[PDB]
Amino acid sequence: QEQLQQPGTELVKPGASVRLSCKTSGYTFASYTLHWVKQTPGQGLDWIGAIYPGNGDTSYNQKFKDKATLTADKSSSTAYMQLSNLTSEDSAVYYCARLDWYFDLWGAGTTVTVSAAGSDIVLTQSPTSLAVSLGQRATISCKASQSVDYDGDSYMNWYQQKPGQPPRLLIYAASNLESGIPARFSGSGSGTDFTLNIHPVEEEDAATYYCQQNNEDPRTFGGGTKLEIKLE
Ligand SMILES: [Cl-]
Ligand SMILES: [Cl-]
Ligand SMILES: [Cl-]
Ligand SMILES: [Cl-]
Ligand SMILES: [Cl-]
Ligand SMILES: [Cl-]
Ligand code: NA
Ligand code: NA
Repeated sequence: QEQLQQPGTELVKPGASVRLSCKTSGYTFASYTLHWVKQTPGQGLDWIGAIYPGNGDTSYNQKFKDKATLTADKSSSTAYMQLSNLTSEDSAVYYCARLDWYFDLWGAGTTVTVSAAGSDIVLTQSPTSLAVSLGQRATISCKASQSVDYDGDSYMNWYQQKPGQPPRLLIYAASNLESGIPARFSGSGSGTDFTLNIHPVEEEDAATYYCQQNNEDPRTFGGGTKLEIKLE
């Protein structure tokens, strides 16, 4: 099967550099763009940049242009991201992924822990945490600072990350369930306003949910909503 394999942890000093690896298998490495994404508790997910492995071409979010360097090694089907001049603000989890919905694939992420004891579109999620009883409804809003529609399609997806598991696509283009996603999930919305609904909620639905837009560069994500089960 198709896999993106990333090391679990890197424990690193301020001021050093670290190289993160993403070993791919199961498909032709050279033919699909790979993207790197930073996750933190307060800021949700941040798109770092992308590489086309076939030729090594790269694109970077302006905010990461000095911090990250993406490379690819066709001989080992492995992509790498170097993070330079590490600071405490680099502590985070970093994922490699195929982000276009039709090819959705995520690595499990590398935690980078920097340790020393001593006009982008903004997406706002509401609420940012909620507890819902088994059998009841969860409803989560995502609102964009500008329209994410083109030609009557909404270039917005929802992602789910269950505890201990990689993120995965949940709904694409506002209202379409990804293959294998249960019927109790539904998405609505257009323009700047989108809503995820889950009913009836089951235990397996405890997760962090993120919206994402890909109408304009850079791709951006909401800060995440953590759904837990309200024990009765
Ligand atoms: Cl290849
Ligand atoms: Cl660039
Ligand atoms: Cl809120
Ligand atoms: Cl439109
Ligand atoms: Cl269901
Ligand atoms: Cl948010
Ligand atoms: Na390969
Ligand atoms: Na609100």
